[PDB]
Amino acid sequence: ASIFRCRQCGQTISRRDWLLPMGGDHEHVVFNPAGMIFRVWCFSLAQGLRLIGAPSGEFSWFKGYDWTIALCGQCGSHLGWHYEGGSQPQTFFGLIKDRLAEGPA
Ligand SMILES: O=C1CC[C@H](CS(=O)(=O)c2ccccc2)C(=O)N1
Ligand SMILES: [Zn+2]
Repeated sequence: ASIFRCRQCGQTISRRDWLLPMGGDHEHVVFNPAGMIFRVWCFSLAQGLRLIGAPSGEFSWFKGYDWTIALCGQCGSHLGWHYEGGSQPQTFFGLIKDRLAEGPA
């Protein structure tokens, strides 16, 4: 259990090796303005995503970061967000834990 794939289609997304403890934890439980709760895992790196639109700072869960919606590049499932425009690090991924499947390389 070291690779993360899209739960809907099996697209390769990320690795346990690429987890990032942002503010001391890789897990952040957050809500959007529509009151939806997400258990977000922070990754330094991800692949197989498609980033939609241009970055926004509105309602960012991470101070100093703008977000873009990250879809599965294969099936279009909403897997989380790319964060940019910040510092240490400049960029990272917040992926919704329950939309990933963990398994062998
Ligand atoms: O750090 C973040 C990521 C984005 C998220 C909003 S969202 O991606 O849920 C969304 C997008 C467009 C219309 C409604 C809601 C949020 O509140 N905070
Ligand atoms: Zn997918």
